[PDB]
Order: sequence, then C-alpha cells, then structure tokens
Amino acid sequence: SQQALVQKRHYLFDVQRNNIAMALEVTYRERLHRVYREVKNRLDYHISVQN
Amino acid sequence: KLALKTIDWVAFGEIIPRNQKAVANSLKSWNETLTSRLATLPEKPPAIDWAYYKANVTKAGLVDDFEKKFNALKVPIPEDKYTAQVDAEEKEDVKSCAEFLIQSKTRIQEYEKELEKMRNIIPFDQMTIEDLNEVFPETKLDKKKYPYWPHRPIES
Amino acid sequence: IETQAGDVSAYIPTNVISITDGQIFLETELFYKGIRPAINVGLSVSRVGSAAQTRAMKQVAGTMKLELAQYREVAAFAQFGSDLDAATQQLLSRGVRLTELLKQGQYSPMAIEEQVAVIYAGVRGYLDKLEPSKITKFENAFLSHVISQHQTLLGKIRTDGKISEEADAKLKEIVTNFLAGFEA
Repeated sequence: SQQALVQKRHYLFDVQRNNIAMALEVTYRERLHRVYREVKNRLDYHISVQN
Repeated sequence: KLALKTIDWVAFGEIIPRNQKAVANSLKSWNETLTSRLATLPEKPPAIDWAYYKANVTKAGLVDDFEKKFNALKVPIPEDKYTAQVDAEEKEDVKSCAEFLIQSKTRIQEYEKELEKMRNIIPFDQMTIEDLNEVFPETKLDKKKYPYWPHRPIES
Repeated sequence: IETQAGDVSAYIPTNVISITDGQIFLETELFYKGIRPAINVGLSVSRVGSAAQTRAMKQVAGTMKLELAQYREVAAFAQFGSDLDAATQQLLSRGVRLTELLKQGQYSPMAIEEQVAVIYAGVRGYLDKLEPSKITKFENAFLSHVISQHQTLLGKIRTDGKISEEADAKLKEIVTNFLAGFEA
C-alpha cells in the first residue's frame, strides 16, 4: 500500500502547477477586461456629455 | 493559454501529511474557488467599434486617437518565476520517494524471506528445544540473571 | 398582492384569490425564522400541478411534497415530543433537511437541471443524517462540483427531458462520491 502511495506522487505537484497556471491566466484576462472597462468608460462619458 | 490536468481528488486526500493537512485544505478550497472564478469568466469581450462611436462622438481627432491608442495597445501576461521551483521540488521529492521506494523493496524482500522460512518449518514433531530456540529467540531461557534451574523466575 | 397583518379574509385578497388559481403564499414568520424565499407553504397551491413541470422534476419532486405534508403535521402535533419512534425522527429529519434545501439567496436563480440534481441529492437519500446546519455549504460545493465537471451531463438532463436510468444511477454515484468528498 505504501508502494501504491509512492506511485501516486505526481498529483499534488500537478495541482500546484495548474493552480498557478489558472491564477496567472485569470489575472491576464482581468487585465484585458479592465482596459476594456476603462476605454468603455471614456467613450460612454464622451457620448453622455454630448447628449 | 492554459495547460490543465484534472485529477479525481481522492489521491489528493490519500497523498497529504498530517503536517500540511490544513494548508492542503486551504489550497484545495482556494483551487476550487479559483476554478469557479475561471468558469465565471468568458474569454474576451468583442473589440470596441469605431464607426458607430466615430459617428456619435463628433469630437474630431479623439475617436481616431483612441482607436490608434487602443487597437495597437498590447500588454504581456503577468509572469511566474515559480514553476521552475515547483518542478525542481517535484523532482527532489520524486528522488526521495524513489529511495523510499527501494528501501521498501528491500524491506518487503526481507519479509518474504522470513515468511518462506516460517512456512518451511520443522513440523513440531521433530523439533528439539534447541531448534525451537533457534527458529525464534523469544522463548530462550537467557541463563544470565537466572543462571540456575529453572531459568525463569518461579512466579512466571 | 399584500395583505395587512396576514388577514387573508380581507376583501381584495378574497376577490383576487377567487379569480386566480395558482397562488404562492408567503407567511413572514419563516422570513424571520430563516428560509428564503419565505414561502410558508401549505396555504400555497398550484392547480395545474405536475402538468407544468418538466418530466425530471415530476419524477423527483412529488414524494418531496407528500413528505413535507407528513413532516408539517407530525411536527405540529409532536411539538413537545408526543411519540418519537424511528419513523417520527425520520420524518422530522427528512423534513428539516428539505427545509434547508429550499433556502435560496436573493437574485440567484438556477436552471431546472441543477434543481433536479440538488432535489435528487436531498430526497433520494444521501442527506438524511448530515447535520442540518451544513446544508448550505453542501449546496455551494455541490453546485460548484456539478458546474465544474458535469456540464454535458446536465445538458443530457435538460435536453432529454426525463432523467434517464443511466443518468439516475450516475447522479446516485456522483452524489455518493460527493458525500465522500463532503466528509473529506
């Protein structure tokens, strides 16, 4: 059984690896959404001032 | 740009020490929350149109200025500098797990040696007292601190 | 329509109950007691009944309504502990657990397939002895699980109509696996 637990020792480190990859990809997508939000704010502010 | 490997989260429970069980709970619940946070976001909104916003905003120069400064705006992915540490610590714990593996192989081989000895035993009809002390020294009368007959204390 | 002091016998509530057929009754003491949305219930009735459900929700949630009726009447006479055999504590256990199933936060509606999944996890066993304060975290982690790696199976449930027998035993297996991961 301890042999079986020896064999499974590439799961925890994989969980850390894809945790870091998902956190970084979410952070880059938040960069994208954020700059979309502020340029959206600029153009909608100009449109509302003209209105 | 994601590389994902999903596991069944049972060996994640079978794999952890008592020392880092609370931190493993924290990392598991944080990874669950972060996977849900990934799932809540679609990939990207569409690009900001400029014919409609050029016709609406009559401010000359501004719409082409924002079009040039936005559609030629690029930002890099926030870096990691941790994956190398995670993979090197992975390789180190795999090497320590491999020496633990070979030590367990020697241990189970010694177990099998004792078991093949013990199945192939004298059937207790041909057994002497000396051979019975040889096959296991649990029951040997030590004859030191009890050197007289009998070589146990009498109350035993 | 609002009443005043819960007086259903006023003129406008009797008229507007008489014209309509479906009616959802909120008494308010369950709003301050803890269930949200505060349907206090047996007064509320839908005359079209099972005809206006999906086939899965009809296959699951009729025994839930009959069990809630049994639970309400046995708790009403055994407020003080009239007689407690195994059947009465079974009725109060399943009734309290389904009461905490029917709690739901404001402005968060869910689709029909997740409702079939969670009332399947509540009515078809697997939640009867699980500490009724822990039902809400069970809801959150269960919806996270099923939205995490079971989207195509929910597509099978909502597009096939009925919850099929392979999907039935699969929901049994997934709620059993999640009961393990919930006592993990």
